[PDB]
Amino acid sequence: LSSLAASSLAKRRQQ
Amino acid sequence: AGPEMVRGQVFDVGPRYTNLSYIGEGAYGMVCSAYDNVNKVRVAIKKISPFEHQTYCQRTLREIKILLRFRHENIIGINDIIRAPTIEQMKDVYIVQDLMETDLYKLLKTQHLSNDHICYFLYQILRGLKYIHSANVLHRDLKPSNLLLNTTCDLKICDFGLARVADPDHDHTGFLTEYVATRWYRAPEIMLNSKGYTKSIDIWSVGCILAEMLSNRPIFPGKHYLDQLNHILGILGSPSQEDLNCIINLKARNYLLSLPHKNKVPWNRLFPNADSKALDLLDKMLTFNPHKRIEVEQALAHPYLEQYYDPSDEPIAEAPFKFDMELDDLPKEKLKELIFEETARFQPGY
Ligand SMILES: Nc1ncnc2c1ncn2[C@@H]1O[C@H](COP(=O)(O)OP(=O)(O)NP(=O)(O)O)[C@@H](O)[C@H]1O
Repeated sequence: LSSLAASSLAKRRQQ
Repeated sequence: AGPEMVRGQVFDVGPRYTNLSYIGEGAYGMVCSAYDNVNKVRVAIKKISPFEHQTYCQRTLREIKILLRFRHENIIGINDIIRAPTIEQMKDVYIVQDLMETDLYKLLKTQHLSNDHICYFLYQILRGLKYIHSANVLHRDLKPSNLLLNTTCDLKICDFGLARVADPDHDHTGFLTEYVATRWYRAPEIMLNSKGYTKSIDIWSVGCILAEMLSNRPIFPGKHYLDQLNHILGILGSPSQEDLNCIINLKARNYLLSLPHKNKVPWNRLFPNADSKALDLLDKMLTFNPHKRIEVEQALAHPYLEQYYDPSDEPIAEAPFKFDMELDDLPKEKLKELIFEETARFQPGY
């Protein structure tokens, strides 16, 4: 269970 | 030579699917991982053998019909369905889906979650539920074990065998006395058999799941529905007469209103190290009165989830679902016919 950083959804929200 | 076997029973999914490996079982299906030789990727395959029981047929047709028609990032899809070429030969149904790594039940059994994981998971559960509910569907059986996760922390809701169009009425009898692996996530109104319950039952379930992520323990366990109510009332405090608006059985209503008074236990006393915004949202999901529960849209807009909240990328069904016919009043032979026809399109040939 990485930092959620690798999750695509969380990545989309990181914008 | 021969069809592969998994933990003792046939798994006839070749030649497309090979190299089977056991994943687990629920109360109804056994799930294996397998190699899809067409798409060149490993998948999950759930075997069910439902045709001797009316209720198993029901679970099978519901889950197939609904999942084939849903398309959402946070809801498991059905890629393919295997079954025999003739209705007579058909004893088993194999449901092929995207392969997931684990579920929330196993994760929580042994693993600690940071407040950020809890937040992100709750967000995904609710994003999924927003779509489900927008299609006018109730899941009715949300629990940690049917929240799937992959290794990138993607979450997908599965196990739609009990899902139903939220036909604001409908009397679904037998539902309460039917066997399921756990009743710990069911709203108090459904445990008390109040016909006319709503989408709020799912919200309650989600509340129970949030509680469990906070503490790695179920919040309202119990040996049965009466004991479960004792857990619920022990924490939320005694209900008012107005709370029991949705409790229709006369003796059950009087039983509840007769019990010794119970004060509310503050959430921070039970969850001393939890985010206080998480506890505020939790308080709004786990309300005894179904009509006062926060609904899914407002829940996604709660300050706890603001870092992932985005209504431009929280899709809904373009139109509410309307089930074809009524499956609860059908003989198992008819349900088998409907299952046959619903799966016909995946047959090599069609
Ligand atoms: N697509 C999948 N990927 C990975 N694991 C899965 C997948 N589908 C199901 N599982 C696992 O298999 C278990 C059972 O699946 P499930 O769909 O709940 O079958 P069931 O017996 O029909 N329903 P239930 O009795 O309520 O659990 C789940 O709890 C998961 O652990």
